[PDB]
Amino acid sequence: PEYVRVQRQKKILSIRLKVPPTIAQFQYTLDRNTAAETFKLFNKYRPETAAEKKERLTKEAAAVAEGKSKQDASPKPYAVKYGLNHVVALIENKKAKLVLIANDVDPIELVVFLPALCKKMGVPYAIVKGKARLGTLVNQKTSAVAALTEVRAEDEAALAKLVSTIDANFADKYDEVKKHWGGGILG
Amino acid sequence: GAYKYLEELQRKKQSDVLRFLQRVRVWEYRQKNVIHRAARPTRPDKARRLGYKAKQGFVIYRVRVRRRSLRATAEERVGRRAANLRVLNSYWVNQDSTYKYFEVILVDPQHKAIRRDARYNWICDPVHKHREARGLTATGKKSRGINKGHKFNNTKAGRRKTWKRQNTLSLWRYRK
Amino acid sequence: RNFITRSQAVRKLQVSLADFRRLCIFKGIYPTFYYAKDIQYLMHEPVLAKFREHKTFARKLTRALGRGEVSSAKRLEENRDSYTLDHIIKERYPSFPDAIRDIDDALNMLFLFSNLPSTNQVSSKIINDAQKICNQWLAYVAKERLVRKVFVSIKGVYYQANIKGEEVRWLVPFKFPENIPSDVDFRIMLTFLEFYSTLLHFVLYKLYTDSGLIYPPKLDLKKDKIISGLSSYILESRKYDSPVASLFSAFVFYVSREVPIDILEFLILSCGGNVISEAAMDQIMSKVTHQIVDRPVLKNKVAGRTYIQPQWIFDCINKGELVPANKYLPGEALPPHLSPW
Amino acid sequence: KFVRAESIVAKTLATSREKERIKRVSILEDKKAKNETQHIASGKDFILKITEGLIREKTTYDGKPALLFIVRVRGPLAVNIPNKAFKILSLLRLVETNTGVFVKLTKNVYPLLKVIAPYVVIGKPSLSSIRSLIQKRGRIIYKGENEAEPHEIVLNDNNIVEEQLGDHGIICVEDIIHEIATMGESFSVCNFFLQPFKLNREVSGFGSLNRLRKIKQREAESRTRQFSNAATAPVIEVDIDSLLAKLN
RNA sequence: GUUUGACCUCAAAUCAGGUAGGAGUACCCGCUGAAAAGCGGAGGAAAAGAAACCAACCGGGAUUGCCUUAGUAACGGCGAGUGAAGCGGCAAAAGCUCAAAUUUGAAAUCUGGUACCUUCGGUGCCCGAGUUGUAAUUUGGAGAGGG
Repeated sequence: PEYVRVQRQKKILSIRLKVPPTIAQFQYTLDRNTAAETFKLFNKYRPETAAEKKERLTKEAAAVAEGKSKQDASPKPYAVKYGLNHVVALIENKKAKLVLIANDVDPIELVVFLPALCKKMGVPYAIVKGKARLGTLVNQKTSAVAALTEVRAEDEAALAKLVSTIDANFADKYDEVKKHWGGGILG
Repeated sequence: GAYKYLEELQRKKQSDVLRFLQRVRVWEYRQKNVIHRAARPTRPDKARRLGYKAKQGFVIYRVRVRRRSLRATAEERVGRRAANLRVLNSYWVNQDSTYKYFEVILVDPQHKAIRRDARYNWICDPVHKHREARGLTATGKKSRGINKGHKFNNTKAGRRKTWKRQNTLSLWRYRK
Repeated sequence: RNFITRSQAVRKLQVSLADFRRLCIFKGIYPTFYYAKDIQYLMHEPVLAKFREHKTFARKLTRALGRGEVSSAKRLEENRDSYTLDHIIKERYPSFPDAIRDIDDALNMLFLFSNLPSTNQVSSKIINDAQKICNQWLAYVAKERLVRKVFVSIKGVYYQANIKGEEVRWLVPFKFPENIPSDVDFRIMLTFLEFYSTLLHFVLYKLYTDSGLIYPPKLDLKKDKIISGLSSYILESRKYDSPVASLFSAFVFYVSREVPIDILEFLILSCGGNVISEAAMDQIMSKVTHQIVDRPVLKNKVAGRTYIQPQWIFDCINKGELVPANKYLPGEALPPHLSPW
Repeated sequence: KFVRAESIVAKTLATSREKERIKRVSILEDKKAKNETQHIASGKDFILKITEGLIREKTTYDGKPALLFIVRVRGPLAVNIPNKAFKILSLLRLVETNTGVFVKLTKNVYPLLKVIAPYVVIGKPSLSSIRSLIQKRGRIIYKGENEAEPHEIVLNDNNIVEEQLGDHGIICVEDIIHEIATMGESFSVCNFFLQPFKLNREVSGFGSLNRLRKIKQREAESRTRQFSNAATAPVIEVDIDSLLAKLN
């Protein structure tokens, strides 16, 4: 076929040529156990689905329909944040405690400023592998970004050690090789 | 929002990362057809300021033209190909010595999202048939040269119009 | 055009082949050489559509699991339609005596599955529904008390019931743990099971409403804790044909703990007499006249109580009449019983 | 294989918890049996009964021989099973899980129930349930015609039964049901005779649909089974009439 | 884990629903073009149209068309002749919408299918689309947050 031929010829012409160092920061990404614990963290903070939302809405609406106005109390919803402009919006306050960044986006240029932007804003970013795995934890097909701001007190101590873990595993390991021109070796 | 980043990064075209992406994508599109359907705008901010929305009834074609203008001919190709679609607009993405690449937003007036949603229902009007064929698009109005200014004078088609002004004579019932 | 290859038909119907095997057995579609017009009849069927919908449903279940979203999978499973079997049962058997004619094979499988132990491939819920429907079927027989024929064998217990026309020849194998055969495939017998289950289900509906009582049969739970049988069910309200129904009228038995309780219990219920077993008693004897027992040495040896080996019941109902019990007295030898077939 | 770094820690922590509760059970039961109740929690024992948040009623223990049916549960999450409980499950033949057995309950029997509580499930059985188990399941290890003889045979021949049980005069496996329910003359004859039990797994598992069943059952088991680790743990009893509807 | 699944891409559908073509063509709009023809595209009009305008004033104020500017300015072997525009008077008058900073205390948005209903649609349910952004709010004449 043609499309199989092109998708195999793709990633050959990339690595054969010199990639700029603002790329290939991607795939210098998080290792196995740390990404695993990051997913264990963010599955604790799944956002509400449309079905669960509408279900709670029907519950409270049937409550008010009886009326049976039970109380007026709810702390806040805490969830991951996943809209890209919303993720950037949570930076430049700053509010992002952790950011996950997908390596694979076909318009890469949507994403390329985010490591430098969280670098200058001091936000603990981490480059995650695969936007589908982001979409799974956020009930989308893909997400390509994952910001997290608000955390319960049960999880806040896990958050800080995860931040220190990432800054040890990502910011220390890959920082100098981030500056280097990747690829260029023929296929 | 992140669009300001994309615009300011987009203004630096011969910068290393953008020419890298450009050089990959020109070969990648060279693999494909002259005209095909793109899944998404490669320059989303430019598509927004040309009027793209991400919903059903918005079709993005990527079109290849050999080096009228090149942009308007690129619009005419996808206007001829997808006749049911109405051409919203178009923009440059990429070029080679052999070909320039354009990314064209077309809008379907048949989809009920477009037939409702009164920001865009005007394009369902049959006066908006084939705007590129009459040069009613943005590049069409530029090549027609229709603005306000003394720099804008009688040019080509309007020249025949004012030739028409010299060609016809006006007489009243009572001669003046 | 008369013969169609199974691959051709299964790709024209766009169904999986195992589900095509379901549908052929399920509608009674018979031959890799199949009638074109029968497949044309099969070509539109909502159960086929719900099968394809179940395929897509399981695909959406797989993406629900692979995304890990448990609650949406719960919503999918709860908001799920079930294909029923019932319409082609009625348009397959419109005339109810044809269902009475073809209930005969339908009983036999369900009784065998009611005997069968719980496995992985056959769910217990399957076996639960089987044992429930089979106990219902036996409890209906003990209402009118109308069978006539009895057969004792190394292969099964063949009873045919004289009910609304034909005598119906159902068999129960004894309640023994069976070594499962690895040679068989359940995937066919489960389809037969479900088809016969739904068919016999609606036939039990017409037989319970036609007998004028409530189609769901209530049971006392502690009566079921005594014994899981037809005698667990109580049967509500909203003569007997001579002699076999109300044979042994006003007759009080004392079945032992030694005897097989089940088929003798059902025979006494076909008689209308009472059942008293000491096996039921130790869960926790004024009118008892007769012991059904098969033991060499009888302990208390009450001369008032009659001591009988159970073939007397097997021979009296095969004759419809009373016989002397000197042969059936332990430990006298027995006539080699050859049943009326 | 490279196993992992985490499982080796979790097993150690879980074995620490289990050895601690087992030592607590052993010390408390030694002080009870030696009758030196001076500074302990409680003197007399208790029994939980979960029926249908669902109603959980407690009784004091009655020093009366009660027929129980035990059902081996898969133990807790990552636990190495300790050798004290391994000894008891070895005696009671409860390894190779989904495996129950009928047992006699006395006050000498009772202290081990507090020990092996996180690995089995208990309750009051019914005669129909015992009947169904024996008429549908059960194999006997058997010395046959000409065998290498690790040889097991399903329960069909009552004459094989009255062969090896003629000294007690026990015939006709219905009577074995009757005397397991009865326990008037001899239960333990039948108990050593019926020596293996096997129950199927309730859910087939691997496949799209049955994983839902597995998750719902893990949630149900989390609701039902309770792990006190107090050494004054009330003995949890469940409806085996409900349980064998699932597993048989 | 040699398994399973997310995606993403690309195919296939006698799948569902839609749509393009051709004729005519006085007027309109584009393209090509000689000594007009031709091509393409529409509508009852079309186009243009709400200043990156005109002015130099005591400033004017979207576009369109008429009268005047005016056969003037300007151009042109400054030969043949070519040939405007501002202002003024009038007709008609109408202004609006996006794209930029978050709703993040809950995508609030919509197509489609189905069941009903008062059907150029409505309600419910369910698939989907969509965070690589659909809604509300804001287009400088500001506007937003609050009070």
